[PDB]
Amino acid sequence: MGSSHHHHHHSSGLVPRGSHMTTRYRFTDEEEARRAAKEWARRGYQVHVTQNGTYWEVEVR
Repeated sequence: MGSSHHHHHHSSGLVPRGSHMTTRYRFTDEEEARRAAKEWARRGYQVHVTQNGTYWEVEVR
């Protein structure tokens, strides 16, 4: 026999966060690569369409 008649409590309060740069957009279709380049251009970002191979990428700077 034994009564825990004074239990204790605390109060934890924090905010976590997740973030990362380097947003690599790559397209297989030429028109989707040109649309992305034009969409980011309208957004005011400096872009470069890199035809690396069979897939045409869009550098977002």
